[PDB]
Formats: sequence, structure tokens, C-alpha cells
Amino acid sequence: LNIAVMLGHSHDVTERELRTLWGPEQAAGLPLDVNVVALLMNRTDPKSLITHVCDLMSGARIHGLVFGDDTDQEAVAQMLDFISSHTFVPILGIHGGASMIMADKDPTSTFFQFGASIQQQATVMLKIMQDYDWHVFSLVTTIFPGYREFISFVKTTVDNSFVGWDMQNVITLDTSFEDAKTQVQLKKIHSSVILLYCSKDEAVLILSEARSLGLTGYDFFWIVPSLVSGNTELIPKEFPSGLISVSYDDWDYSLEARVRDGIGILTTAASSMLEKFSYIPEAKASCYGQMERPEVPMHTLHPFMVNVTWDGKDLSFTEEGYQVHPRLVVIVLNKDREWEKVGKWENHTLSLRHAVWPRYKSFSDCEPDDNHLSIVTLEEAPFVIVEDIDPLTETCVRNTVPCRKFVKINNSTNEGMNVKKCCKGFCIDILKKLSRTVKFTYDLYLVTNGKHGKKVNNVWNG
Amino acid sequence: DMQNVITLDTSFEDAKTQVQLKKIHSSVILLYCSKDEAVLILSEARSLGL
Amino acid sequence: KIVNIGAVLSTRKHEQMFREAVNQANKRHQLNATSVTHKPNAIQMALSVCEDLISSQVYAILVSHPPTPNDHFTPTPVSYTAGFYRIPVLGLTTRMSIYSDKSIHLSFLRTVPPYSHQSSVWFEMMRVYSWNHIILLVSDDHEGRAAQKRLETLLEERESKAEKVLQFDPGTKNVTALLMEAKELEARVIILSASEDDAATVYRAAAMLNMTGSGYVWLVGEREISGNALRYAPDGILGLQLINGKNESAHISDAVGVVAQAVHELLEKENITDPPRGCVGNTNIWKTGPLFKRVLMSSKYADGVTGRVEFNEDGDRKFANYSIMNLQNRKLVQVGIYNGTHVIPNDRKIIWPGGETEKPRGYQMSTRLKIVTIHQEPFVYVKPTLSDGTCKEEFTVNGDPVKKVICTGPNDTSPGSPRHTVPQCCYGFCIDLLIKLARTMNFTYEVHLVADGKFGTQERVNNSNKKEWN
Ligand SMILES: *[C@@H]1O[C@H](CO)[C@@H](O)[C@H](O)[C@H]1NC(C)=O
Ligand SMILES: *[C@@H]1O[C@H](CO)[C@@H](O)[C@H](O)[C@H]1NC(C)=O
Ligand SMILES: *[C@@H]1O[C@H](CO)[C@@H](O)[C@H](O)[C@H]1NC(C)=O
Ligand SMILES: *[C@@H]1O[C@H](CO)[C@@H](O)[C@H](O)[C@H]1NC(C)=O
Ligand SMILES: *[C@@H]1O[C@H](CO)[C@@H](O)[C@H](O)[C@H]1NC(C)=O
Ligand SMILES: *[C@@H]1O[C@H](CO)[C@@H](O)[C@H](O)[C@H]1NC(C)=O
Ligand SMILES: *[C@@H]1O[C@H](CO)[C@@H](O)[C@H](O)[C@H]1NC(C)=O
Ligand SMILES: *[C@@H]1O[C@H](CO)[C@@H](O)[C@H](O)[C@H]1NC(C)=O
Ligand SMILES: *[C@@H]1O[C@H](CO)[C@@H](O)[C@H](O)[C@H]1NC(C)=O
Ligand SMILES: *[C@@H]1O[C@H](CO)[C@@H](O)[C@H](O)[C@H]1NC(C)=O
Repeated sequence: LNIAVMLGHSHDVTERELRTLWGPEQAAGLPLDVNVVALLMNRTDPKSLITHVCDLMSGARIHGLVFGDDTDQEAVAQMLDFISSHTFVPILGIHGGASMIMADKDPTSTFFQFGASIQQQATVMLKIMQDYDWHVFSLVTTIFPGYREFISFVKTTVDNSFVGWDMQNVITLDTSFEDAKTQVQLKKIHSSVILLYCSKDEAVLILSEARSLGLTGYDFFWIVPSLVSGNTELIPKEFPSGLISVSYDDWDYSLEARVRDGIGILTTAASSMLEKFSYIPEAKASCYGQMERPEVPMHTLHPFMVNVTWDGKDLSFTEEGYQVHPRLVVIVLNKDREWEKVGKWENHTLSLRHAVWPRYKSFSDCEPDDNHLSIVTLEEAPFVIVEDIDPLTETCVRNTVPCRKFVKINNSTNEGMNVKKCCKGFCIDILKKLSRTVKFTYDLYLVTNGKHGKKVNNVWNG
Repeated sequence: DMQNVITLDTSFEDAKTQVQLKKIHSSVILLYCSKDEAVLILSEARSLGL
Repeated sequence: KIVNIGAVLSTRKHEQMFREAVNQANKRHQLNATSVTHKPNAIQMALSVCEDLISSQVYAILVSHPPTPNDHFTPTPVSYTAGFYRIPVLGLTTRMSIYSDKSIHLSFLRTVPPYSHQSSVWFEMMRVYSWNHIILLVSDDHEGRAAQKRLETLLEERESKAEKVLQFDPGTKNVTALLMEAKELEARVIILSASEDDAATVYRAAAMLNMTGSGYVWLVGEREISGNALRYAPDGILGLQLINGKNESAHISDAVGVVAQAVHELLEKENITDPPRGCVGNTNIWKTGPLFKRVLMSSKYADGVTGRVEFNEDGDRKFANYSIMNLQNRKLVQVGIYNGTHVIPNDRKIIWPGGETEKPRGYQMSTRLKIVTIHQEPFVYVKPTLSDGTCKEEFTVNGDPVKKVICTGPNDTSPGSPRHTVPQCCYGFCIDLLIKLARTMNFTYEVHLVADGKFGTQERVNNSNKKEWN
């Protein structure tokens, strides 16, 4: 019946009064009427945050809380988790630091976040690799909290996939900037895709050493987690161009949407609890109640949180505590050195924007591509025949080649989408053999403007 | 079968020399260098797996 | 030249002892000290910590487990508040593995090994005693998960894997359904990892199932032999204990010496920023905090009371002395001492459960060999049996009898049917070969068909990318 929404009023200038007016007055006709108490925090100091949350728990008897700050500090999530565990109030961090997800939360705690766990980042990484036929890669990690979990999850997903990846050496830099074992370990990377996993500060040194070693170029693609691109406004000079990364959606689905989704989630959970339990939950009298030991005789809100539907989208939460359907937009360091979206995580699909890799150029001193070629083809004769990707292990499996066509969207719509297909045949085998012998790389694509070719009005076609 | 001939004028600690020396997939190498440069080339190759 | 330090202790007497110890450390080689006792309310306790130590601009917080036996009572609020400013806290007598995850606790160095590190000791006990097939009972907590992960990642190096890993739920009083599964295994050595109550429950459940008899060996963690478990533990438990693990005094002295050494090393370095004077109104990471934590995690203190104090990468003490303990006549008895990468036994006798004085290998040969078999025409005929219980007795053309087996399979071959595990009679080529093998291989076969009725390929799991065998 009472929902508290707390911001840091730093990245939210207009939301000082906009949060108060934006409520579920017309969003939905929920069976329980809730009032939104909007607060702005000058600073997210630990003692100050403790006092503010305790006052909000005492005054107005809030049944929940939505927290989002502009601080990049990661301890805010921990503090929020601890407060939720002790005070017994559901707390969600919509933006900033609270966004970051802790590996393990206390079982008593009822803390939920909108971020994406490292498992989801790894799985979208592997989806990116699958959608671009990057089946050879060399995972490398530094000594950072959570590296073991990331490595184990990557190895397990490698071992339990029908795609069949050639996962090579998995290097662990025991000491950054050592330049004794790091160099000899990195020199073994003959692959074309590298899953760097390091801190923002250590990744700069790692990438600089890689450039000073020959691991940066056209044939090398670095896929990188969000924690290395946490601040998209600070791009170090050592970051190579066209470096793939996966993060949350900074651009779309902002505050005006994050806080709406959080309030809707809390209201739906409360409605589900009311449907299951006739009595409404009662907030704790005070956090400073050392003398009286409290409890939760009524069932907590995790089950309600799980099966939650709001405004069409399914904002459910996993049993562990991660969002079932995160945003997880894929970004790439553009040639102008500015992160840009090249795919937004879908329901359960990559939904990549570039059907054919852009082949982004790294630092301006790199050589031009004298081996990569673009080849045009017609899928009419039995020498070149197209075929859809196989259902199991969706890819070009045995003798086919990635082969993109330009299919017009709908029938009358002028929009055209580059779909990736697997085209094979006699000429495709000739091309494969030629590539093997002449030692070049190709980017096959079918022609759209007509047949093999005819001189029309002194302009060549096909 | 003679292939992947390599000639490096970019020294030994640079990146061009590393990327060019990585191309040697053969098991036999016909090195030709000065005595002073040979030790550096062999040290770079040892730190690379050749 | 004042360098402050903070500490949260269990009682005022320990606070006075800590003040005396820090004074002795200062006299050995300009350094202040403050203390504050624990508080019941975690939120109020953290607020007091924040407003007392942080207002005094401490450099490190010595935190120790309280007298009351409550998990995560002392460290979690102090650890969170200090890690907000990246102030490195020093745990003293908290062995929970949740603090070994630096992702949650950004700065937490402790002078005792976690409960998960006991996994390594198990490997040593498996090395000298030549045990390779083990079963592992683990609770569904972060402690049990961490212990399992450490044991698995240390056993995979030796190209060995646990026979079975059985999970728990933190509070269930009925685990016999899982001990039933534990029965039908060749491995007869159990490695427990659970709390005192869960250890008592599993002891009570295993006592009624005769898992405490001869031929069984139990390896049990430090906290699963103390308290109620010690009352219910069967004779022959190979438990572990820490040397001066509960001794708060030695840990306090060793930790204050290490912190003094680290401070002396740090102040000799380049420009160092003071810790924030006030907890309130400050939201900046102490820039020299990570550097101080790094120098703490690498400082070696070989003159400590509890031996050399070296921290590993995770930020926990390494090379700690573990004392083995065998339960004899409901009384723990010292057996051996493990220091690091080596376990040393003594002249004291080791009586395993059941009173055996040998080194019982837990690899029951069983020789049951439950056998599956698909119904194939020329190899394995399958036919319904008679009402008398056994199938009829056919004969070959040469007058020899035909060997038959009591096949246990599903009658309804139609897909999407309520399969009934009824005993048919199956016989034929493969059955004759099985009879020959059993006669020569000492087999005691229990032939039974497959519910699927298929030879089985690698089929993708429904709505997933994982391979599966049917
Ligand atoms: C709960 O889940 C069921 C199916 O699992 C679904 O039909 C129902 O709509 C869900 N309830 C809410 C409130 O979304
Ligand atoms: C969304 O995903 C769910 C679960 O994977 C699936 O059942 C549903 O059909 C999907 N819907 C669309 C439109 O893709
Ligand atoms: C040393 O710390 C104590 C707190 O126990 C404080 O009262 C005292 O002022 C400090 N010493 C100085 C001279 O700052
Ligand atoms: C629960 O315990 C009873 C007696 O202790 C036992 O008979 C029963 O089998 C147990 N439940 C299961 C699922 O094993
Ligand atoms: C356990 O052993 C006792 C005595 O040896 C016996 O009476 C009992 O039947 C046994 N139970 C099982 C399940 O083997
Ligand atoms: C163990 O504790 C006792 C009293 O608590 C103390 O006298 C003794 O010195 C401690 N052990 C060591 C090695 O310091
Ligand atoms: C462990 O104990 C042995 C003898 O009991 C001793 O020599 C060694 O120094 C001790 N090590 C530590 C770290 O306490
Ligand atoms: C201590 O560990 C060493 C190896 O580090 C080992 O050789 C020795 O047996 C151990 N000493 C004792 C008896 O604790
Ligand atoms: C198979 O046959 C037996 C006896 O002929 C019958 O009792 C049984 O129900 C049958 N199986 C099924 C699944 O009905
Ligand atoms: C194994 O077979 C031999 C036959 O040589 C027999 O003497 C022995 O009793 C058998 N053992 C078992 C356990 O069946």
C-alpha cells in the first residue's frame, strides 16, 4: 500500500518532482492502491543511507523500496542487500551502482536488481560467437573476484553444446604488469577471438601489452564483459577499435521506465501476495529494535516476484535472484571511438543488427586487408544452392558456408533485412578449395539486383 | 615444399616481427642472421614455441 | 606521527588485551588504537562502527567472532561498512567461506583458513591412505558449495572425480531418502560438510542405516564434530581441528603485528592519502585503501605466535596447522597434524568405525551389475511369462535346453502409455553370452529392459542447448 522510491538526484535532474507525479494512477487498475513516496539523496553515505532507509521503514510504513543512485561505487549493492536482510523490506535498485549484481545474496535478504549476472553475459557472448561463426577462441582472465565462476561457466557451456567450439588455452594472468609470464602466456594465442575478463584498470594494461605483442588486428576480435565498459563515456586510448562488449541498456529504457517497471513489479508482487494470503504484510516497527526479535510468519515475497507479469513484458526474477529477461545490449567500439548498439538481447535471441561482420579497423597503424575478399554469388544453378541453417546447432554444419541474402521485409514494405544462410554447391566447393590453396578469407553474399548480368542502358546489372 | 619465407626489418621486440614469426608452421627453419641478431631471434622464438 | 587503528571485539577484557598487545607491538618497533564491543542489532551495530571508528579515521578494523554462536553476526555489517570505503578489515575467528568471495566483501583479510579449505586436507587424507572413490555430502549453502567447488577443482588435477555428490537442504530433518541412494555405491568413504544441526541429523539417519559399521570411513569437518554432533558422532570419525583456532589472544597478537608491519611498510612508500575522518558526508573510495590491502595480502610474518602468517590470493591465511582427531569411546583423540601439502601421523592407534584396526578400502566390488537390454529379434527375444512365476521351458533342435532370464521391462510398447515394470522372460544370443560371462566373470545379473525402448543417441535437451543421452 506504500512504495518508496529513492534517487540520488544527480543523473535525475527533472525527476525531482517527475517521480512523484509518475505513479500507477493510470498505469493499471491494481486491486491494492499504493502511494509513491519520492526521496532524493544528496549522497549515498553508508550511515546516511542506513538512517534514510530506517526512517522510511518507520515513517509511512513502507511495504517496499526502489533505490537508484548515480554513484559508480559497488558497495551500495552490498549495503542494500544487508539492509533488506535485516529490516525485512523488499529493496530494488533501478539505476547505477545498485544495478550491479552480487554473486551471492543472503538467503534472508529480499534484494533484487535489474542488472545481468556474469552467467548471462557469458551466454550472450557465446551467442554472439555462434551468430558470427567464431568457433575458435582463447579465454583469458586476470585475478579478479568472480573469474573462477566465469571460467567454469564458459567451460561447462563449451562442453554442453552441439555447436562444437575449438576453445583453446585458457590463460590466467596471476599478476598484471608482470611482463615475465604474461608475455609468454599471451604469445601462445594463435586464435581469432579472445574473451578478456579483467578490471577496467587492468584491461587497459592487458590490451596495451597485446598491441605491443601483435594480438590486435583485423583477424582478432575481443569480446568483453560489461564491467570492463562500465562507464561508456570514458574510453581509454588503449582500447582497440571494434571491440565487442555486452552491457545493460544505458540509452533506451531509462529512469522514466526503470522506476515504472520497478513500481509495477512491486505492485504485482503485492497483488499476488494478497491473492494467496488474505492478510496484507505489516512493515517492521523500527530497525533499531534490538530488544525485540522480529520474524516473518507470513510468506515472504520471492514467490510473488517469480511469477510476475506487468504491462505485457515478463519482468520475472530467477530463483538465484537475477532477472530472467535482462536487456543486455551488445555494443562495439566504433571507428569514431564511441560505443554503439549492434544488437539488443531479445526474448531469447541475439537479434544482431549486422548480419555480416563490419570488420572494424583497430589503431590507425594497422595494415590494410590484403587477404579478406567480398564475393558475390547467384543462388540459382545447382553449382550454388542455398539452405536454411540446421535446427540442432544452428550454423553451417558440414560443407555449407555462411552466405547472406538480402530478403525484402514483408511483401510491400521497402525494408530489407540481411539474413544469414548456408549456401553450398559445386562453385562453393571450388571457392573453399581456392581459399585453402590461395590462403585468403572471403565474405560470401548473394546478389539482389537481377540475374548473372546484362547491360541495361549502358549500366551493368547483377 | 618451401613456404612462409620470413624477412624481418622491424626488429625483434616489435609487433610486426611477432606476427610474421607466428606464421612459421613448419618444423624446419633456415635461419640467416648475424651472430648478434641470431641470439635475439632465437630468444624470441623460444618465448613463442618454435 | 599518529597512525590510528580500530577494532571490534567480543568483550571489554579482550579490548584491554588488544590495547596491551598493540602497545607491545609499538614498543617492539607513533601508533594509536581504539576498540568497541559488539551490539545485538546488526543495523545499530554497523551504525556504531561507522560513527566510532570511521569518525576516528582508522586504518584497519580488527573484527572477531562474538561469544554467541550466530553465523554472520559480527563480520558482515563491519565488512560492508569498511568495504564501502575499501578499509581492509581483519577477521579473527570467522571461518565462513562467504568472506572468501572478494566480489561481495571488497576488503576482508582474515588470519584463519575458511571451512572450505578443509577440502584440501581431505585430499591429503585420501593420498596417504590410498582412497580414490569417495562420496561427498554437502549442504545447499555457500559454505557447502564452496567446499564442493574447492574439492572438485583440486581433485580434477589428479584426474579423479567423486563417485557421487549429494546435496542437502539447510534444515530438513529427513535425509534417509538420500542415504538410500548413498547405499548403492561402490565408494564407502563419506566426506561431510554441514552445520552442527545438519551433522547431528545425518548422523542420526546414518546410524539407523548401518553406515557406521566396519568398512566405512567418515571424513568430517571441524564444525560438524563440535557440539551436538560430538554426542551423536559414531566411533571412528576422522575430524579436523585448528591449532589455536578459538584462541582469540594469539590471533589478536599475530594480526596486530601484521598490521603494524604493513603500516610501517606503507608509510615508507610514496604519497599516501589519509582515511576519511567522518563516515557521514563522505562517498569517496580511500585511494590508498587498495594499496594497503595489497601490501597486507603479501606481507610475510614469520615471527608470529601461531607460526608464519601468509595470505593467499583470495585474502585468507595460508599454511595453517590442522590437527586430526579420531573419536574413540565418545572422546576425541589426537592422531595427526597437517601443516601444509603434507599430513603426518603419530603412534596413536586409529580405530575406524566398526572397530577395525586395518586401513579399510571403501571400494565394495558389489558384483551386482544391473544390466539394460533392448528387445531385438535375433539377439534378445522377450516374451510374457506364465502364471506360475517363471517362463516356460523350450528346447533346441539338438535337444539342449534354452537358457532364459527373468527380464524386467515394460509390457506396453505403445508410446505415451503408463509403462508397467512387469517381469517378462528374455533369452537369446546376447543372453547366452551374458550367461557365459557371468559363469566366468562371477556375475549375479539383474536383467531389465529400457523404458525408452531405443538404442540412444545424443539428443538436445528440450528447449536448451545441452546434449543429453537417452
Ligand atoms: C502465474 O503463473 C501462471 C502459469 O504459471 C499464469 O497463468 C498466471 O498468469 C501467473 N500469475 C500472474 C499474476 O501473472
Ligand atoms: C518468448 O520465450 C518464451 C520462452 O522461451 C517462449 O515460450 C515464447 O514463445 C517466446 N515468444 C516469442 C514471441 O518469441
Ligand atoms: C588515540 O585514540 C583515542 C581513542 O581511544 C583518542 O581518544 C585519542 O585522542 C587518540 N590520540 C590522539 C593524540 O589523537
Ligand atoms: C521421512 O522419515 C520417515 C521416518 O523418519 C521415513 O519413514 C520416510 O521414508 C522419510 N521420508 C522419505 C521421503 O524418505
Ligand atoms: C542394521 O543393523 C542392525 C544390527 O546389525 C539390524 O538389526 C538392522 O536390520 C540393520 N538395518 C539395515 C537397514 O541394514
Ligand atoms: C591460548 O589461550 C590461552 C588463554 O586463552 C593463552 O594463555 C595462551 O597463550 C593461548 N595460546 C597461545 C599460543 O598464545
Ligand atoms: C605447525 O606446527 C609445527 C609443529 O607442530 C610447527 O613446526 C610449525 O611452525 C607450525 N606452523 C604454523 C603455521 O603454525
Ligand atoms: C610441514 O610441511 C613440510 C613441507 O612444507 C613437510 O615436509 C613436513 O613434514 C611438515 N612438518 C610437520 C611435521 O608438520
Ligand atoms: C502386461 O500384461 C500383463 C499380463 O498380461 C498385465 O497385467 C499388464 O497390465 C500389462 N501391461 C500394462 C502396462 O497394462
Ligand atoms: C567366484 O568364482 C569362483 C570360481 O572359481 C568361486 O570359487 C567363488 O566363490 C566366486 N565368488 C563369488 C563371490 O561369487
